[PDB]
Amino acid sequence: FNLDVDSPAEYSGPEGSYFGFAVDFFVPSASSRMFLLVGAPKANTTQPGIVEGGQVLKCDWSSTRRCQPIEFDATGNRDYAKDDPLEFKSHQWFGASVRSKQDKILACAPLYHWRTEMKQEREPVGTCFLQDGTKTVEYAPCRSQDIDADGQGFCQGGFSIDFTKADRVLLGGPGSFYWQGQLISDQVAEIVSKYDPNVYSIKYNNQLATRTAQAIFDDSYLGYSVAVGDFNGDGIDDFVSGVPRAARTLGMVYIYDGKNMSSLYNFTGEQMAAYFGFSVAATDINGDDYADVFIGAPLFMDRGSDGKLQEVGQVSVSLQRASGDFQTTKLNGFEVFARFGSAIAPLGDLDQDGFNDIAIAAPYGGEDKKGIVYIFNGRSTGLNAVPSQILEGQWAARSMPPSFGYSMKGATDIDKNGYPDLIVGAFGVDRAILYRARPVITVNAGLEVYPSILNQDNKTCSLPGTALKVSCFNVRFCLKADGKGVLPRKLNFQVELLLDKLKQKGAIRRALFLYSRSPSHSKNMTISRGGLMQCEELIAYLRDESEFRDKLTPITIFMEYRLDYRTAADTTGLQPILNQFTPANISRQAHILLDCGEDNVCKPKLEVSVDSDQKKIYIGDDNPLTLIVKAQNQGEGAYEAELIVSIPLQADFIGVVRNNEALARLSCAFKTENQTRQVVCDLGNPMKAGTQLLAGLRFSVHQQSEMDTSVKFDLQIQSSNLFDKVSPVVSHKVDLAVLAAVEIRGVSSPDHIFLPIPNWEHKENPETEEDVGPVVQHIYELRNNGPSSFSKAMLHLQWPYKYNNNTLLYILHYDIDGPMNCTSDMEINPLRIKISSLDIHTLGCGVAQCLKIVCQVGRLDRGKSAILYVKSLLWTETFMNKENQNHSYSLKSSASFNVIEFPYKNLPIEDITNSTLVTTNVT
Amino acid sequence: GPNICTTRGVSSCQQCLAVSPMCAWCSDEALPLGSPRCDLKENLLKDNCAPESIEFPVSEARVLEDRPLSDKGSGDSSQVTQVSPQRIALRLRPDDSKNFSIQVRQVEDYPVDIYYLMDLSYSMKDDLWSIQNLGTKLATQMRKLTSNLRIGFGAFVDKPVSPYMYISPPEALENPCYDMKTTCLPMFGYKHVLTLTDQVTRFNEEVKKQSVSRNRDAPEGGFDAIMQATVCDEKIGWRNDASHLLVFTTDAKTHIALDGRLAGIVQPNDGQCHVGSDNHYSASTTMDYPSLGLMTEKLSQKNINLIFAVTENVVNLYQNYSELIPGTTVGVLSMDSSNVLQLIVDAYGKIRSKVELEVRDLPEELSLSFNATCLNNEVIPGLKSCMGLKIGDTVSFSIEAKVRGCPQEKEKSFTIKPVGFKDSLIVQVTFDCDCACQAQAEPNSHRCNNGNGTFECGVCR
Amino acid sequence: LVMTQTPATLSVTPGDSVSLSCRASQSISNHLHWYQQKSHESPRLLIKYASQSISGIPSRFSGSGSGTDFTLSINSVETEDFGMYFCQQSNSWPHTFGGGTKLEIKRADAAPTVSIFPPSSEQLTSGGASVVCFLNNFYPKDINVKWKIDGSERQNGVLNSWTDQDSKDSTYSMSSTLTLTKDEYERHNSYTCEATHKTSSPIVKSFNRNE
Amino acid sequence: EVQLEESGGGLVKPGGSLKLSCAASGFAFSSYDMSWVRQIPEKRLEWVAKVSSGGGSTYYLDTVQGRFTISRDNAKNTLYLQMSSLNSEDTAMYYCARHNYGSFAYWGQGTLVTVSAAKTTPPSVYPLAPGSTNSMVTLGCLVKGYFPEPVTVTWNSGSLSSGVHTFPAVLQSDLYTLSSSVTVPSSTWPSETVTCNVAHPASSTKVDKKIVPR
Repeated sequence: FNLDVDSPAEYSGPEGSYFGFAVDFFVPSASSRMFLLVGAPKANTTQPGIVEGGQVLKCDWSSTRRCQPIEFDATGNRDYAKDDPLEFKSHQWFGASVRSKQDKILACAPLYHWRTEMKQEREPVGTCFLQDGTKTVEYAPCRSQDIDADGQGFCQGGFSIDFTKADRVLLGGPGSFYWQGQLISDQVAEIVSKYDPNVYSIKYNNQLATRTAQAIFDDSYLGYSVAVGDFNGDGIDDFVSGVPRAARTLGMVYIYDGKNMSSLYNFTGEQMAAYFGFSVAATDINGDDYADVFIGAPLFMDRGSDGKLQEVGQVSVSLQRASGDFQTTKLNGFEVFARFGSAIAPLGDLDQDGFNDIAIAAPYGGEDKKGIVYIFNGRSTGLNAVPSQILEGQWAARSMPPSFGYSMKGATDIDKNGYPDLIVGAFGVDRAILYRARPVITVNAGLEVYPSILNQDNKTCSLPGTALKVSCFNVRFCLKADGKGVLPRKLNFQVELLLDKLKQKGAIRRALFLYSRSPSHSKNMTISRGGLMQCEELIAYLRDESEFRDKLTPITIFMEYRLDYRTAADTTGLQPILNQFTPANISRQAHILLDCGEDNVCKPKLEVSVDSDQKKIYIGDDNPLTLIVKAQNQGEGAYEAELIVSIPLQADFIGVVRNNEALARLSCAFKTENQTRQVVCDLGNPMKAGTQLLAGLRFSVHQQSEMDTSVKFDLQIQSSNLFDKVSPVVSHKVDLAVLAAVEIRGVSSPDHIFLPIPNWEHKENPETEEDVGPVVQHIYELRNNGPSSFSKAMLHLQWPYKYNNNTLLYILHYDIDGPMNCTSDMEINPLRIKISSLDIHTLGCGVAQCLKIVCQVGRLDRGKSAILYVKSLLWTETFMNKENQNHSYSLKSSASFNVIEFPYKNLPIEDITNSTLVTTNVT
Repeated sequence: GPNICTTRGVSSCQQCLAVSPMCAWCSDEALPLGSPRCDLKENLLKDNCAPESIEFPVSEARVLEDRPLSDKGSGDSSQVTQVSPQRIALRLRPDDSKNFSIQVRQVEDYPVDIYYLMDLSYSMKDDLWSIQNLGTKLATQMRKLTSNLRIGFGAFVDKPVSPYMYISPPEALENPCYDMKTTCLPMFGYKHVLTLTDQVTRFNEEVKKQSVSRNRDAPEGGFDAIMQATVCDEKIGWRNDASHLLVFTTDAKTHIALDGRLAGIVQPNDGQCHVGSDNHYSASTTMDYPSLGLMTEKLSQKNINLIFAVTENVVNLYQNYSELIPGTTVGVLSMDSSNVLQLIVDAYGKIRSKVELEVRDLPEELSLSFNATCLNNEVIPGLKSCMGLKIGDTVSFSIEAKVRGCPQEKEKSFTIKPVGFKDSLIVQVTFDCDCACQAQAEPNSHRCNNGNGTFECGVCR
Repeated sequence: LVMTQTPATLSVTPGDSVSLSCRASQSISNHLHWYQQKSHESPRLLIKYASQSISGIPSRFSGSGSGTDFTLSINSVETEDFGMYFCQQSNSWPHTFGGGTKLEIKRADAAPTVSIFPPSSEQLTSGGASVVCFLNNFYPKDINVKWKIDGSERQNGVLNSWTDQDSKDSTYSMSSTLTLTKDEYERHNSYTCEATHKTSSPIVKSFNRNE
Repeated sequence: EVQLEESGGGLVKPGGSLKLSCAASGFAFSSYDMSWVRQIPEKRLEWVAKVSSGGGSTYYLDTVQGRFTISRDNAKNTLYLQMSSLNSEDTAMYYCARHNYGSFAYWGQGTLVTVSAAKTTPPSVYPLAPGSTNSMVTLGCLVKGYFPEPVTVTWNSGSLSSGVHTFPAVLQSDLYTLSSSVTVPSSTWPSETVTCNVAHPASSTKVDKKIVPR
């Protein structure tokens, strides 16, 4: 995961030569300078008469990116006749396969062809060129008197290569014996020492080779791919030979004893043409010192969720056991045609964590199929099948795509840090890329608190700025900078300690540190060598009990870590990274003993009582009601303390009053659950003994209907505690009452009348308004001002009429509205006024005989106006006095009322009574 | 009166067609900014716009030709018909659609396009001789399956490269069999000889004209040949309107992807056609073999069934390859290949369980959504096909033809055809966004009552 | 198939370069080989498969071409390169050879040594008479030899034979025999051998039967 | 080193038969194809017949087929050609050759086959001596009237090799005539004897003829 793709060392050669077919790394005992090897099969060179011979070029990884040919030769074809190749170095693909060890480089030409003096037939024997220091040797055991396809003529030695521990050379020759194949193996030392340039059929004394097989194995290609390892227990490494068309095109991998070409182990593919054996690699994946064998099968067809066959490529993993009984897992490509089995190669210990591992190439994957290489760690039980990181080609196809990862090598520490890189070929782009690894540090961090249980009275720490002491605790932070390979001895770790993380986000800060007087502290820690778990200690301050009501909620202490980079990096800028599976979030929880007596059992004494601010609710409107609820804690404290009150829906809860500083500010919810109506206040979950919380609960009581004489609220306080969870219930009632003030109003339309009315004359029997006099409309009204409606009232009117024997006001019509019905004792409109189209001074009802008019008034809503209008005429005869001039008069009527019945039958009811005088000034 | 386009289409002569199929636009001053505009056809019609100035296209689904579907392939004279609608008239307005359906029957008669791809290795010289009676006889037996069958021919001899070919170690192998007192051909990879033709007697002659070549490496180049025969529609003569039967005739195991490494062939096979003007696969020396994955994808995508006419001794590999190349079939070939006629007739009968549609020459602006009736009256959305049918069974596809935006005023022909079948539905599609109202406009300052503006499509602007 | 090979003959001075051309009536790919044949010796393969030389054949010999047209070039021709050259087709049955090219070495002109011999007593005894003329060590190969009997030109009975070019001195020798009946021989007195050649005015040798 | 040696050539009357053989050594005879090529008196080479390494396939020139058989014994390392119904067209030097994939890599020395109704005749040899002075004297011998070819001529039984010119035979009316000259110092002739030695294998005849002064 530590392999970057940001600053790779990018290698390339001349276009069309296919640089990238095979890669390797050269590390001679001769120097501190190492070189990358990249093969280029179609390369042109100096050798006269030879085209597309191929070449392997050596490149200095420290900048200096120029690649240069290895001088394995310079001459043209070995002759026999002049200018007649005895060997054809043209179109041979040199660099198709490249491998080295120490100061020896052996490059392959699988299409190297020979002429045998015996018969004029060109044969695809395949050979290698060995560069030993400055000495050059032709390696070709595949060339012998066995001139054709029946023989070794078709070996095509060179498709696969490796070396054993010490010095044996493994040359795969898949075309041998009618393409059954053959693995050719010899000590490189014998090859160098016994070589005679005038003989092209040199046999070696220690030469081993797979024997010719039955026709059963025709076209199997043993030698397509090869690897080495300690498969047959200890001793010399064995040979891992891929044979992709063995087992009827399923493919097989054979492991041959390194000392004798006789099969030890046999592995096979599950699917036809998967090509099980394209890539055979071996490594000790579990870190238990035994090589396993990982077999790529790039054409493997998997099955998707829809049953579709998906060409993804497979890597078949055979995990070694002492008994030779291999266990197995499978890795597979993700994308279609992203041939994942194309290459497997050692990465070595990518994190320096004790596990050897590999990387997998899927050369034709990615949108814009550049090729993807999958990097993951080994495990004691197998491979981590899921990539942590991938390397990807950065180049577009010129024609064919680069096929990134087609060829691959690794498990070499090229730079100063002992974290191996990956050399990933890209032959379709004439390129190879070195992806560098960062150091990987596993950091074991720990956080401990000694007095994990707190006591608020243990005030033993001095606070630096006061004469006062503090109850406190010791927080310890340790660090282990573990890492292998080469990493700087001293690592720089940045650590921050956060106290009370869960309360800082808007709640009261329960705890701070003594010296910084804040909930946080940080330091840059220098941790050296690994295992040196040095530490720092901080002392925390528990906040004063007089302000902080919290007793049960834990105090959490957190460590937050960052591994630095510039200050922990080497001279090439190769910064470390922490191990991908290591957390940087470490914590401990501390708690305070919540009272709980001497026996550590919480035994609360929960009690509640209330104070009513208002004693009455009036019926018919929304009556505010605030009740102060007092929550006591007379015993031990409590867990998840709450105030619960059962409230009739008719009493609409508004909230907890925040307009009085003498009261606690309690959060409060309103809900209905399982046929209930409730108000719930937050008394503080972690409650302490002695806490007194008072709060006002404000309601709006509607109750407009014919309800009970009081509104009842049922209150209790409770907890989730082990003992005594609920307080006794306090039952609170607020009286309900009928309030129905009614205002009696009235007015005479005109306030006054002037006697000299134009054309106003006396008639023995008057008709129409003109012969009677002015019309005055007297308005009487009952208005419901109070909130309570009523069912019945009466409006009583006394209309002055006969002063002495003079009839003054004749009622034309009673215009009434609302639920009103008038009954009169005396005849109304005795004068037959068909008009429509609408004690001397005070002519009161106690002076002039009055008419008694009583109006029944029915049900009236609050705010309703019950109206009585009396339209009447002033008759001339009774105003135009005859006895002595005239007098100013006040014509005075009187309207009284009495509200009798309310629908609120079960409530106290008071009669509502009053009266208004209505007058006209006649002058 | 006022209905949608009353406020959304009055400002535009075209938008009103785009907004609703029920709206109409008067012209020639029928209602010269009278009061209502656009509304519905009927509202303007009543308010003095009854004459055809209303220019009222609506979306329409009509059938131009519906010759009935046939029961038997033997029902000659009137053309045996495999599908029900033949020609359809579709009129769309912007952002709208119309429904139609395609009834297809597996009549005992859909057409067959068969390609005879032969192994031209030396052991087959006697097969080329036996095959001189085929084409004519193959088609004759097939006449009972369908009245219309075409036969082509090609061959394979493997990649002409160093390790597969006898390497041209000498010159002697540039024109081989000098070794045994005879002569034979050089290696060529994949060759195409005869495109499919109804004149099947041409095959008899074309095979007589052929002769074998020499292969050192026993595995055949059959997978390149199959993939090219599968992919190169333009030369093989595949009519989309016909079933494609690729017959692979051989006496040996095939060469597969990444085996090509032995010749220096490492180039991935992209599944593309590489057959040039010489009817030859030019990629035979640079490209690797296709994988089972590529074969499956291309033959499935393009509706090619493979028939493996393979001799008994190598059947195990071909049957196992078929399991990883779904949709294909493998039979057993006689050493004298005299049973190809029966092998194919049987293979065809075994293949016959699918109906799938393809729409040719569809423009980017129109989307055809399918719901396929695979069983009884149940339809599965997103399908152009149904599986599990027998000869004589039918399938019914429900299709929605929707247009996005307002494509140019050109008639397009959408050909909806079963793959496999001659008969197809030609849907002729036009777009009613552009109509007479646009031409019928004379702004001229005045005409917008007392003012200075424009006037179009029955409304001043 | 027909293999046409040109030039039929070639005269090359040492140090100069030459080329031979092989034409096939149809394409024979690279199925064309070249051979050399010296006097009283069998043919030897020079070049095989149109351009591949063999094992001890000089680089000076270089084949080239394909299909229908092939060549054999010889750089800096040596005395030892004298002799016949043949191309051969191996594409289709029957195998065929070209007509062949006779390579001659050009050298300084040299007059012949001419010597005349009378019939032996042994031949005359049996009734015949052959008068023999040897013309040795000459160059160019083109010479005109005539016989005159009592001054009169004779063609009947005259048999000529030329040796192949000498491998050491690159010269030619010829033998001209005049065969008569003894009775005819005895009717004439003077027998003359006349050699017309470059470097001279014919060279004449004679024998008188009455001397 | 490859060695091929043909034998069995000679004079055959038209319509007759003749078996040629060619021994071989120095190589794995059974691993190579073998053929016969003949050189026609016009000096044209013509391929005659080929037999495959295992003897399974045999190809013949169209104008040869049905008359000749090519065969081999791979145990005896010997190649054979059985000719029959021979015509004048079949007169040639026959050479055995080893193949290298269409080329004739190695050739034998050649065995001469003559098809003719002419009878075997020994040569009559006559001395050629100068008629009745220089530093050197030219001597010779006329070898006349023999049939078939070849004839071998040496001087002083091979002792005299310098100054010797043997002319190719000329065929006149079914008999061959050749001559041979020798140049010797005038100071040694007649002081030393010069003898023409003529061998004619077809008739098992050898004649030693001394050249004496006239």
